[PDB]
Amino acid sequence: LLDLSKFKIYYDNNHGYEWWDTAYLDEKGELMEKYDMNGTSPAEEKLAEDIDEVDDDDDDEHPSIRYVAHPLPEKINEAKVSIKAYLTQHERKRLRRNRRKMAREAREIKIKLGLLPKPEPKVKLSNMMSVFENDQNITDPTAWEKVVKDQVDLRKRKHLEENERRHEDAIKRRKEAVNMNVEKPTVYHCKVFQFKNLQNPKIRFKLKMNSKELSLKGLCLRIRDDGPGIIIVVGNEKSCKFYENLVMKRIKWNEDFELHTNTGDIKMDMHNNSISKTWEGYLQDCKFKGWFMKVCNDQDSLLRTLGQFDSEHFYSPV
Amino acid sequence: IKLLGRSLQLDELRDFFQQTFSSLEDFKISGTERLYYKYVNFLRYQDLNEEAIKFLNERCLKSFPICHKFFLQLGQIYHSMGNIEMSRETYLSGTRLVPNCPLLWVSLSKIDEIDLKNPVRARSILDRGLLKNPDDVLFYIAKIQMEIRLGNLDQAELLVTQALQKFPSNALLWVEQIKLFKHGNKSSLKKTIFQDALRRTQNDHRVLLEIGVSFYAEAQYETSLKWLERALKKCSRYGDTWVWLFRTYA
Amino acid sequence: FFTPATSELIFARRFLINYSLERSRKRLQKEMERHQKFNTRQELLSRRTELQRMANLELAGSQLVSTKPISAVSLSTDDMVVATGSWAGDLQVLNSQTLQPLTQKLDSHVGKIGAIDWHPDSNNQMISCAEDGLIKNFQYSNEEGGLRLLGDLVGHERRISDVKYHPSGKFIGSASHDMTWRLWDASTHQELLLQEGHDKGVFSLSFQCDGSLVCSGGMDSLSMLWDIRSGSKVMTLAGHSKPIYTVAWSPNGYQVATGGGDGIINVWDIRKRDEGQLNQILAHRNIVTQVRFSKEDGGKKLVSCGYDNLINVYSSDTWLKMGSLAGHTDKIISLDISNNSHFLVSGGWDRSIKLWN
Amino acid sequence: MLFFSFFKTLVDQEVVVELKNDIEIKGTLQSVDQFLNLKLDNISCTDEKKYPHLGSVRNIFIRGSTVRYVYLNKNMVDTNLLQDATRREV
Amino acid sequence: APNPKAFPLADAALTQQILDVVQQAANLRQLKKGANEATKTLNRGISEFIIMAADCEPIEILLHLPLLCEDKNVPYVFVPSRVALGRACGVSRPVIAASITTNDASAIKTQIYAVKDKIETLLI
Amino acid sequence: TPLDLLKLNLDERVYIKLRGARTLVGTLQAFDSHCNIVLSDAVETIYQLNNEELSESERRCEMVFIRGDTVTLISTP
Amino acid sequence: TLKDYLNKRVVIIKVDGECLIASLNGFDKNTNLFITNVFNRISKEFICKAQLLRGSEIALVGLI
Repeated sequence: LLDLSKFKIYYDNNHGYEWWDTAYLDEKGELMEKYDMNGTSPAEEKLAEDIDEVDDDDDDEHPSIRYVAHPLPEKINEAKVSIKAYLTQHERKRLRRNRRKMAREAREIKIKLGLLPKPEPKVKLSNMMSVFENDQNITDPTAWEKVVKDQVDLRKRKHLEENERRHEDAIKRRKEAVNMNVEKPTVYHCKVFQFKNLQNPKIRFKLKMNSKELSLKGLCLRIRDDGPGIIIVVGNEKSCKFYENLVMKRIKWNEDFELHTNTGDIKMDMHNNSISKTWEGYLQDCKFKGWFMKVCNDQDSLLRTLGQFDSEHFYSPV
Repeated sequence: IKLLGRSLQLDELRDFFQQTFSSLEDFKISGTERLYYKYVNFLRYQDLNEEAIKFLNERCLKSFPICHKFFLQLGQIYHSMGNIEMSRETYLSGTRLVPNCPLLWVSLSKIDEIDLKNPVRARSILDRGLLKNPDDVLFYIAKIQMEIRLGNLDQAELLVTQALQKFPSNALLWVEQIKLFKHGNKSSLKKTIFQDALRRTQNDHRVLLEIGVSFYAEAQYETSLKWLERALKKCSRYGDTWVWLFRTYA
Repeated sequence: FFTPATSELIFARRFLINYSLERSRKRLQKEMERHQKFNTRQELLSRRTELQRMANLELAGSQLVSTKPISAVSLSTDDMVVATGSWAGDLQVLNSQTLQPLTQKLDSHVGKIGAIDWHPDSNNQMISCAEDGLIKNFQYSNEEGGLRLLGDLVGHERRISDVKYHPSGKFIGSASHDMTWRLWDASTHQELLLQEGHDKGVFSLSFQCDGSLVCSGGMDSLSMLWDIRSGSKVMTLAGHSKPIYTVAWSPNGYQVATGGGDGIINVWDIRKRDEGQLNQILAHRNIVTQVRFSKEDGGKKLVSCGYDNLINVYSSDTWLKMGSLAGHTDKIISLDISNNSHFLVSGGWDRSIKLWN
Repeated sequence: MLFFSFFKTLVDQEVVVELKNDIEIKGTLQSVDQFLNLKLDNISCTDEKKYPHLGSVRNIFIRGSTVRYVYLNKNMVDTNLLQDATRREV
Repeated sequence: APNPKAFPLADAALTQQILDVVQQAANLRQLKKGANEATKTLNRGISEFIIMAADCEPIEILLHLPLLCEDKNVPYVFVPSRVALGRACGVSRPVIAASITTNDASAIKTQIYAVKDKIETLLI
Repeated sequence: TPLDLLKLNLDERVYIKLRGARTLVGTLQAFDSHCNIVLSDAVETIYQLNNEELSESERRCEMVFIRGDTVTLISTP
Repeated sequence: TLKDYLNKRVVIIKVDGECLIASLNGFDKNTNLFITNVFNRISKEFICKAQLLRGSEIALVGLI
């Protein structure tokens, strides 16, 4: 039976009357006939509602031939991106000068109509020898040195501490911030690629992790593991670009690699394998809920999978 | 071979070549080997008799080398003895076999434009060549040259600009641009352009030479001489510069 | 909603309906006949052959034209000469197969040429638009010289994108960066329509070859199929995301095909009342500039050029990249196909016209 | 056949497997069969006390009945496809 | 409302992007502001892409630049706001024309290229 | 029929009880003829009586496969 | 499958508790292991020269 099946398949191969490598052409007649019947007019859906009717010199009544329409022009909801107004160098300087000045003034007041802190003398190892406000400066030489060096360290340490604090707070913000930002995406750039092979782990890993990083809605489908396959990547433009770069410049799909298994570590020489960008467009809506890498046993299956997002077309048989 | 040529001893040269040939049979998978020698042999043959080459080309080039230079040589030979269509065919074949060689494409273009008077075909060919390999600036340069050769100068300029955008450093493009400028459409934005070229090409040997030539054309001769000297300093091994210098001196 | 009227339109509208209807009926009959006499094998084979031919087209002749780039390339009805508008405001014409000029006409338009169309009555009185902001009919003579203009037609305010001739020959539709698309009276050179149906300009038109339906492709991505007779629409904007820079029908009224800025050519309007796309096609990496078909005269074959430096061809049943056409060096802004044969003439930013054979 | 298929689809996967008798082992899944057995390559440590008394055992064969879970992450497993499959079946 | 002849006008996001690019170029000295400077750039060939102001009144004083670009095959937009453009450039005074110039070794080459591509897309 | 009935609460939160006093809460993403379950966004709660006093042990796992031998009850919380 | 495990020493752990080092010489579809040269893992106690281990008992098997 198996042999028979094989034979049949072979027969089909040589000359297919319709085959799904390239989606079938042939137009069915029965359907057309049915459509015609439905129409009942010898014309089409568009014209059918003039329905064999004639008034005066051919005219109609159900849809009027007198009036000119001026229908409602649907205004698209444009996303108000409040503009990054920039500053001149001079402007920036002025801003810096004034805020800082104000701060200084405050400090002065909050230390002269205030005495809320005190201002000490900023020693260093070059001052050291010349400061006398703090005592012991020759009296206790090494004590003095310790004090001054210590002070310096504190200053430096304080600076470093401040930096650390900043780092911490930024980190704290960022996690929260990402979570907060569930902004409504207006338009999605997409790029769909296809590759002859990817029996390498590394490439697959790259595809995964990068996608995860970049909120990259999409997938990577393929046939029979070793066989050819497609990537569809979608998101913000920059991310897409990055992905493309990774695909084309960073990765070498013509590299020789190793497969690690229980039986033995298999060398895979693939000079034949290559990669091409098919599409690089803008999709009206991104129906890809995440990045759903897959494999399929067959082409039909792959097609079906693709059409789970109501979009087969991304694939290109060659 | 060179020595022989200098001396001029035809039969002797032939004998030498024959001797070399016998030895040659051991040299399988040798670097810059027969491919070089065979070209030289062809040239020698051409220096006297044309047809006799062709058989060798048919035989030897086909087997081991499969190299563009041979095709070019063949084309040249054909040109020398008329047979234009045949030459064109040969060129086409070469292109089909080796897409990645601008020279062949250029030759084809020339044949299209100069020999028969249909530039459009030549242009098309050039375009095709360019498409086949956008790695090389050479194709672009060739195209520019072709454009220059015919009346159309704006187009040429545009092409040059495009080339620059794609590969800014390539001295030949700069040279072409300079040449275009020298035509005297602007006769201005000239010095600035030259400066720009110099900057981009890090005072490229050839750019300097081109500048000198332009100045020569304009007939400001001391300046031209200076430019030529500069070019020489940058790299004396290059030729046309010397010629230009000589001309200036004259 | 907001419905006044005019008398000229009324006079014409009835005629349009009659003409459209009869022709439509004929087309339907033809279609019926086709299904009745076709077979799985031979037709399929023929199609395959055609596809192969399309694929193995290569760039025959690239003839330069103009200072600025070549907005429009339009092959005559006769299919003998091609007309090539450049951005300068000049519309040279070339004997297609050799591709050598007849004349130049800079003093025609001052602005950027839009589209050129040829008149479908073989009597060659081509129309052309511009950003200039006026269309011009040109009685073309092979012998006399080149072109003589017949009439100018000031209707739009802003710059025009595209004119077409309604397959009758009695009307010329023109769409512009103004909000409207406007159908003209071929004889008297006076307007009738003005569909204020888009929030931004109508960037492209396309009549259906039966003569019933005109798709106005807008800069909004609102492709509106207007029954001209009715002033009533059977639309989907749900095709495109960026602007619809072109639209064109499979001559078999069966299909509309809108080419986009998004690049995705959307081919829709079908017997299917649900109006779903048999497919969307991924046309060009950058944007799509022109979309064409060619079943007048031969078989139906989608062909499009883009701002990607590639023309390409699609099977009108499958919708697939049947073959890329490397040939241009730079952007390709327009294109036409030889009615009878395999012989594309396309132009653009390379500032040349180019043939494919 | 759904579940088997799913298992197969997870070929070459570092996954933790908790058994009935307090044995938690990590490993790279290789072979999958009708009764849902797991052969794991490169056995690594998960916990200190629960992980059994092994060391040089780099390849194992887990009996399908004795597994409690097969501890996947949220980036290592199918879901609504499985649901669809279930729906299709009776 | 913006001028019809100022074409192609950008869109909002696109405009923003372009201004960002301009700013970057300004910091890196890879930009030139001003109609005349834009013209100069065009003449040279150094112009990667030209940015004009739609809200230039009287618009005419730009509307050679587009022509020049067309004849040199440099992409170009108008943005809407000349004030904004000026600010981007780094000039309090309101500016109409700027040119992001060419330089292979820019950090911002890639970014610039993106913007150029976008501009080209607009043109038709 | 019972299997069919469980097709309603797919892709929503569920409450699953196993043998050995192991409460599993997540969202139902899979089942079949033998009732093998795959939970996403899950969290395990292990009741374990030791030293004559009650003590729960929480194992947090963002996904988990469950074999049908262990399963007792499926419901919603 | 236990076809790679035949003619090789293997570490086999049961459901109840014990762990056995021995040479696997036969398997079937029900996981009944035919074993030779039997030994215990922890105790190092020689049970016998040959035995059969029922598939219900096998919790884990390991190649070594």
